[PDB]
Amino acid sequence: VAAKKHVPIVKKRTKRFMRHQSDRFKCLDSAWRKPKGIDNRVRRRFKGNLAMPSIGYGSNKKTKHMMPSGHKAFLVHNVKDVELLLMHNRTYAAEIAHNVSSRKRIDIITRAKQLGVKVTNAKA
Amino acid sequence: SNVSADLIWEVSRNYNSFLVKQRTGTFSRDALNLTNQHSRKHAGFVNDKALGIVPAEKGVKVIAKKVKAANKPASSLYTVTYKSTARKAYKAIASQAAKHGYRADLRQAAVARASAILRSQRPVKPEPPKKLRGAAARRAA
Amino acid sequence: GIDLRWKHVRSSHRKAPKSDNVYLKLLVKLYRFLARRTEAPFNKVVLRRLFMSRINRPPVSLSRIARNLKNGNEKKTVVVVATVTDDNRLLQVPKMEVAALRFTAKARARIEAAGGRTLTLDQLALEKPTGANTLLLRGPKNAREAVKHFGFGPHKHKKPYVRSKGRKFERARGRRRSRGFKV
Amino acid sequence: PTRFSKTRKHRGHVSAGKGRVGKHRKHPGGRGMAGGQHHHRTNLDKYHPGYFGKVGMRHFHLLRNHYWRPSINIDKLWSLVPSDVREQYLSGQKKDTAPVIDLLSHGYAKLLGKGRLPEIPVVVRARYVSAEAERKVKEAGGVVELVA
Amino acid sequence: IWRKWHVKINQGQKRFATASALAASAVAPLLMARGHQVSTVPEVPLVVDSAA
RNA sequence: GUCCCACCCAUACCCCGCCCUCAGGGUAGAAACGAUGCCCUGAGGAGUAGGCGGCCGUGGAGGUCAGUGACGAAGCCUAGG
RNA sequence: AGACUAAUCGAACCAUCUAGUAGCUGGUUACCGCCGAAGUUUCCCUCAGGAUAGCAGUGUCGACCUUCAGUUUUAUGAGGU
RNA sequence: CCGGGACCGAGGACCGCGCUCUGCAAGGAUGCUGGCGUAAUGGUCACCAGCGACCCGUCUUGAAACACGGACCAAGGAGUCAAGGUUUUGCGCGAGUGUUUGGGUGUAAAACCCGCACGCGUAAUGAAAGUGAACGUAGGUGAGAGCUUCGGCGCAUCAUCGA
RNA sequence: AGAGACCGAUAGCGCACAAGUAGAGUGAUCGAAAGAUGAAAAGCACUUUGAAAAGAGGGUUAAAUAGCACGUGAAAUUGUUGAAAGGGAAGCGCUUGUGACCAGACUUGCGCCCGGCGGAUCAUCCGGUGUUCUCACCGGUGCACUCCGCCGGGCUCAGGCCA
Repeated sequence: VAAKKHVPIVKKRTKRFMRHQSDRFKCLDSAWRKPKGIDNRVRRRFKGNLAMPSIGYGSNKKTKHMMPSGHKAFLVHNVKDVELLLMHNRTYAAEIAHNVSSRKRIDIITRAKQLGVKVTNAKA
Repeated sequence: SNVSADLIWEVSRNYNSFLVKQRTGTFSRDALNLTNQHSRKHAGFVNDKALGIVPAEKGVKVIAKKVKAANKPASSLYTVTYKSTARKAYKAIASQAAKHGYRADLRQAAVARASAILRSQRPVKPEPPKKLRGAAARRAA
Repeated sequence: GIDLRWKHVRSSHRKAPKSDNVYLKLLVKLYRFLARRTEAPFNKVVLRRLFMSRINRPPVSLSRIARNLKNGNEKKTVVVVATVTDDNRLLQVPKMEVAALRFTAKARARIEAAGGRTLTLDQLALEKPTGANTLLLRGPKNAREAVKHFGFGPHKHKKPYVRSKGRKFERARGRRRSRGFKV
Repeated sequence: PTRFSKTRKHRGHVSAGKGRVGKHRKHPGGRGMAGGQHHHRTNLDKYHPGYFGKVGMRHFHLLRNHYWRPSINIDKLWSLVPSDVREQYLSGQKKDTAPVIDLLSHGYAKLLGKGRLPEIPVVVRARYVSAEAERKVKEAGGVVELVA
Repeated sequence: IWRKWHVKINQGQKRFATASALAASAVAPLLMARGHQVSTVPEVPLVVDSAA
């Protein structure tokens, strides 16, 4: 079952906004941090340096949170949870939790196939 | 008096034990809630008149609330099981909803939920086996 | 560039109550409806006063309402979006018909003993949905102990913050001219 | 509750909101009310005029009990009789009896007179009384005695 | 050891609050929304004979 | 040194799409609504010291998911999504 | 010779008062959004510092009062570059 | 009035203003056709290529500085608490308000009940002995939201003359 | 003796261990580091190389990826294997290219006509029960150009990527 009709999806960016000077020191995780120095280059927006995350980078409100197929992710844990998607076949998609036994995993996929709900993390 | 459907919604508009909130939308796990959304229009346990549909062993089972016996839950639910035909069930449900003014706005939703349950009660079709493309073509060789 | 003096200038008045009273929220919904679909300015003015804070809604008393019940007003409806209290000095209470937010125990008793009626704001909207034959009243806004200290200074005749009152506290110099100067 | 307080929003900004040039040192200006007459005079003269100096005579071993005499106005006098008896008098069904109010029991000593009074005779028993208060209670039809 | 552990509240508000709770204890929609299993019980304010 | 044609490019000006902030409206004899929602219209977006608002994580406590787990919980590695 | 008194002497070593005071150096930990300065007046055994006024933020209230204006016109005064 | 080229296609039943008026270029793109249905479009990583790019933190009018600290990694690491004030927000009662120093009781450091005193407020001013708040429907004048039988009555607050 | 919205081996007393111990000073005094195999030692018999330490086979155990340097075993730092670049630094931003690797989506759905198969049972009426009092459920009758499920053939519409 394909998803509903929707406008095309535009991303506006794909890089990840790395942190300044994280390629030179090993004690610096790559999560972005605001440079608050007196005479910092990135804070002053010189030419030819890393960019900074603004609010003009946000995505369209009609196509926000949709994976490239058209659905929105929904985390499930048991068989009673996949039953909440009875009325949403063309908008949401299930995702099996990482701490579920293997027997529960196969049980859920059977019920989902009946309901016509797309499952992403389905073991081959 | 000091109690009413509107007041109950004010107390439970923020948190209740039937609510399931996470990113990308919120849902509700009620028996008397069609479409399983969280809204005043669909919250069955607050309105004075609601509908609910549950899959039976062969058909559907439709349940409604009796506005007079509200303070006695043992007998406050009108239940009927439809197990004859899809079209006849559709007609009975729609007439039960929008003929005497009992929530004439849930007509379209009640019919659609019945369609889903009957649609799922069919025997499934087998999936066609997957293909492998470039990655496993080398490995298969 | 555009060369403006102000930009992204917010408003200055409340647009919703900051309280979380469930019954108060119902009033706001009702009067939102009324003010949107009527033309009587009484409805709009009542709406705004439902948002105000306890220091912007001072209490009124039976004496103050009794003052405005003269000179041909003995049959209008008084409306007070505030509390309404009793006055131990008014010896004889006239016949009234009041619509207030909440009364005190003795205030309600004395009104209904003279032979009047006490309403609430929902009943008021049900009886007079346009405010006909009503008069709005307020309480004294500048009657707080904390307002007598505002704008203290020389030649202002205001009240100082002192830990006690008596001879030894802030009397010696600058008040009397016999020790230095005066203010 | 410390989970919502402005110190949690300062994490990440050097100087914690106290300024780069003036660095929030220990005690610049002196401890307490130091410099009252020297460098804090501008404050102590815009506010608190009267702080310095001496005035009045002194009084050794003051006993506050010698000076106990709370007062009561004349318009609140009728609020000293219970409500049911009060309404009978003001409505006018007795016509032949007068109440004898004793201020001392209810915890008052002097009866000042500020408001008006209805034309019903009463009898007041006080320790002190004012000139204006005496006139009003007398023209109503009653009298005031001294009891000590 | 001298931080403020206990707190003090007005007796009037205590009685107001406990009275409100009793009133909400007689509204079946609230019983369900809080998590109870009362879909059988005959009447929502129960009163046993007291002989039992 | 003076005059005359064409041409080249800024985060500036014009038109269009999208994000946010602010402002102004409509929505119950309710076939009704996370009314804190939805729909229509217009303008604006630089910033140290500093102020305010909204959200995301950690260790514990009360309530609830009749939550997950020796058919494998927590933790750790991973130019795989 | 201010020399020596356990590698210590222009006043030994050990514990406590003691986390002794500092107008002086150094540091002060996640994200986004909106607004956005001063080095100037007066006083202080004041001159590397404070109080006071100014510049700034937030919360509002009175009306939507129709008033206002780092500007021009017309009429009429003062000045000693 | 006729050609030639480039970029874009937001919205999602009718409702409107119109015209050349069996219809339309009028409140936002439709019609016909071809190849392929997988690594082909697309994404991540490594490297070469064109242009751009001085080391962070800090004091300072001025820092990449021939100004100071920093060889590297893991864990620890800095506006808190109490008493007393003040303004603002939410709540209860209201001329009153506050049970918990203490007593009764208890499923026991919890919860529930009780009252005499006491604190703050209801009255100020003088160094003090002392005295102690209505001529008027609780005043007159100019403005004031709102109401109104259309004449007027006028809350809060501002200015002013009085008691 | 009883408890906690306390700390959890750089924390909590200096001490969870033969801790006021080892150690330093002539002396008054100063004063640490250090927890965890496995359920049970069942703590590796025997052969073989070596002077020995030990290695290789072979054993015990659910596991020796638990072997007394013993739960889990990260980073700085090092070795082997595989890939790539290098004319007085390297790293980095915008945009293509080559090579390696890879997630999606499509593989049909609805409707109509004809033929075949199988079934209980469509409209209508009668009795009972419930309910929103006019809308439904159960039992009986209804028996093939009615209804339902499947198969075969034909037809309309829609559906992926680049142009």
